[PDB]
Amino acid sequence: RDNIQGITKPAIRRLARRGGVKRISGLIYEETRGVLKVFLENVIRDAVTYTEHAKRKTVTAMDVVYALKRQGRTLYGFGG
Amino acid sequence: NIQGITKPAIRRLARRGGVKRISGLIYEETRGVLKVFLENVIRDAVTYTEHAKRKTVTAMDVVYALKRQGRTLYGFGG
Amino acid sequence: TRSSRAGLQFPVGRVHRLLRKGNYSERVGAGAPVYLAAVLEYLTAEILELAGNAARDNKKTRIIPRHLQLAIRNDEELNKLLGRVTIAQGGVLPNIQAVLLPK
Amino acid sequence: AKTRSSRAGLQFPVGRVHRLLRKGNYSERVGAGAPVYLAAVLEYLTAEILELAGNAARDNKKTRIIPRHLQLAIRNDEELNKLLGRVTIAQGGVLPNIQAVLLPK
Amino acid sequence: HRYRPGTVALREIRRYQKSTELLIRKLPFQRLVREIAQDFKTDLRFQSAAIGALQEASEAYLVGLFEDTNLCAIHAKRVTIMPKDIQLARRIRGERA
Amino acid sequence: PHRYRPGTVALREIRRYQKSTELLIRKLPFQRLVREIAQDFKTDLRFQSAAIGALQEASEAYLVGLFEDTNLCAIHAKRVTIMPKDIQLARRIRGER
Amino acid sequence: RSRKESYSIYVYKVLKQVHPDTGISSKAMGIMNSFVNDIFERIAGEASRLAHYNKRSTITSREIQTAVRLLLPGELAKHAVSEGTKAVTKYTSAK
Amino acid sequence: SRKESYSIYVYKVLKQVHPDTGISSKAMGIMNSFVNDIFERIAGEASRLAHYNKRSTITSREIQTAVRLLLPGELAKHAVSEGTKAVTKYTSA
DNA sequence: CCTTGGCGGTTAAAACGCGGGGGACAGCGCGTACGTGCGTTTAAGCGGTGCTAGAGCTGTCTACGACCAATTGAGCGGCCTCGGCACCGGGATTCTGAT
DNA sequence: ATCAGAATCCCGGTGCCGAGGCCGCTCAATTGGTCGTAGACAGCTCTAGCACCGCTTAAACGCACGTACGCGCTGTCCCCCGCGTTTTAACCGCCAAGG
Repeated sequence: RDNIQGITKPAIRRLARRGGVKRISGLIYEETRGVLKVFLENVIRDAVTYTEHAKRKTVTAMDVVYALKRQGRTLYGFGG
Repeated sequence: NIQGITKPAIRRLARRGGVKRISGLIYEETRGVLKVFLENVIRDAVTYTEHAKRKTVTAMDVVYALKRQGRTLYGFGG
Repeated sequence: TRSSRAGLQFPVGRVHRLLRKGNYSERVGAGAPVYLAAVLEYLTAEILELAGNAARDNKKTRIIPRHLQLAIRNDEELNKLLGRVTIAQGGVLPNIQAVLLPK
Repeated sequence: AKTRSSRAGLQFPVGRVHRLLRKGNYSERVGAGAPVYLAAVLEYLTAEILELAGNAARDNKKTRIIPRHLQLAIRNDEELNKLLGRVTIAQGGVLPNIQAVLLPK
Repeated sequence: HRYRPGTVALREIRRYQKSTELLIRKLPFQRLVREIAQDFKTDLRFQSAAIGALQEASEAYLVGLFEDTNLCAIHAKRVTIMPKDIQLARRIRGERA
Repeated sequence: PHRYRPGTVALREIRRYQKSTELLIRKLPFQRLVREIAQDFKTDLRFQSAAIGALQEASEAYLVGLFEDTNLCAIHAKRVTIMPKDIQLARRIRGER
Repeated sequence: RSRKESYSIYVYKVLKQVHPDTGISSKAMGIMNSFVNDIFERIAGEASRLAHYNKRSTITSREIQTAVRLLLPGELAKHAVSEGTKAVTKYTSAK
Repeated sequence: SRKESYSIYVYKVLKQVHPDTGISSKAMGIMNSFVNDIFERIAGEASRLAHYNKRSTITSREIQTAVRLLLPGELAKHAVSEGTKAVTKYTSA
């Protein structure tokens, strides 16, 4: 419950500073939380898809990598 | 050469694209971006044609080259 | 044929040939191209449905590809799938930015 | 020379490439010089990246190459940025990048 | 007599969001494409179908580019485009590295 | 032990974080967010930890790319105060919805 | 004189089912043929990667099902799973 | 198990480029994912060309024009030179 | 069989002159939206303690696919006729600007 | 508003030209039998995930407070948008040749 606010205001501030943002408004935060939510929706839909077709009750990192390969946002480093 | 791309045709493309009023240097910027994109496409097309060992650019080389761009086009049987 | 043995309009044999001459795996299962034929026919059914409504829009009987383009772009999910594929003779939607409208 | 690696004088083993190309569903038959050509191209690309990796480890005077060095080495090239732009490496970070109007006048 | 500005412009936006016939006409665009291709191999013959496909692809790609350009130029509180809008949009789409 | 004008802390955080490497969003709230969205599609999952770290990596990548495009839109609009219509323009022009 | 193929008659019969008082241009038929070829290659590639990431090579209809739910947007894929499962049952219960 | 990787091969590459430079485990994993990515890209593009001219086998020429397709100009030219040199050296010897 | 290419005639497309007016830009007020600290509060996380779904390996066995050989009936090349539609002229409407 | 008046839609006409109906035929999909091997499945084992606990400690918080950039308003100035005019080349149509 309410784990979208587990994304803290200083976390959005920190990711703004790493990306290069200087002046952060107050209306940005929940829009950022919503975009993060939609992204995680599509990704975990594909992850559960590959998990169910594995016929295994555990989600692996390899499945996450393969789903990201299905996106176009390919992640190296963790195998596959 | 490049100047078959007339000013009012670029204006018509701005009309269909949704643009009301046009500056001046849009013309040169459009010619530059147009030239870059056509260079990439024709290089992939003639690479397909040179693997086909033939002298004439097919439609199919164009279609699969735009497939390679992630810019898939229908209508021409690919 | 096997087509009316599942009651469709798309063949099973041609698709079963294409799954071997595409080298998409080693072997091809029994009913999987039937499944694929059903999927394809449902897709083109929805497409030609909205295409027919687009034909009703400009009051024509034979489908012109502008009607195809508008029917693809109007639906949300059909603009999601076929958004990265432009279509020859397609055009775009009737689109006017309201912030450009004169007073 | 017994091994085809020695017959090619390269280091990426052409035989393991050949085994993966047989179980690859790519054509019916696989030639005998194509995995040689492919292993040469892969060796050239790995050298092309590890060169900039060595330069990145040398710019910070660090011995073991870390993935930060890898990310900086990828973004410092222009052609390797044009290739791998839709690729995102873990542990990377980004370029040290500051815009124009952000610095205090 | 004379109209006001925006009458003719938006009227032709209406008049040109309906016909999908090509606007960059055939022969100068053809001479341009042969000029571009000339520096890849000498004296290559052309089908008409490849020329038609690249003509369609060119006009469609510039339609999409102009859409993102005009959305930038309105979003930065202006009405008329300028080439740094195109630079901004192409920087967004990841063509310029 | 002093206070200066607003902006020095900003550039100091930019330098400190472009020097830094690792995660900005912490682990456990991100884990519980993933489990919240994950249970709503299938009941009673079990997870590899590296999978969740990969999710975190992709999330940070996507947000950093969105912020880079947002800041480019802002600096284009002659503003430094970003507003949510900048993110509107950004996720319009990337076309990812 | 190579005997080339298309999909004109099958899609044309589908059109005559759902819209009997409706014609079609042949250009649109080429468009739809390209469309079906695209959909077919995408489903083939997803079935391919399913076969690779499962360490098997026997393509059942279940792999095609999970590829259908991947590639297509949600509710349309739900109806697609309905159509596919119905066709599987009607083809395998009878002969 | 016998999960085969590309570890010692890129170790030999690094010893024959920067001969006194170490490297980490996860960086080697990044290199492994890199080689598998480029391998799948070139093999898939070669299979596409095999179907696009209806030629059911693979020679080196498809690989040559495939790396012409993927990489842009200068790196492609160097890779073509490297591949032709290694192929000719494997050919005559 | 399809691509180039030479020539003649044209009308529409573009180039160019031109004026004015309205949009971009500067400046500035201002003031309220938000960076910065600071104690004040929150809770992450790091290390221990067990538990046991379930991932994964091993064997098996058979049940489904790869393929061999005849076949046949739809699909495909070709050929016609039509009626749907681009376009021609009229009238009516529907916008917008001078007023 | 208020009307004059171009711009555009819209309605009957038309002929003509691709869409579709139809004929002749052929080869690919069908049927069916035979082999073989992959995978579904049952059982094992032991690994990692999970839930939970103690303590801590570094990090998030509300708000006071200054302050600076966002934004509204006004003024400027010349850049395009639009229209009359002159030039001009893309296109249509034909007609070979030759690769």
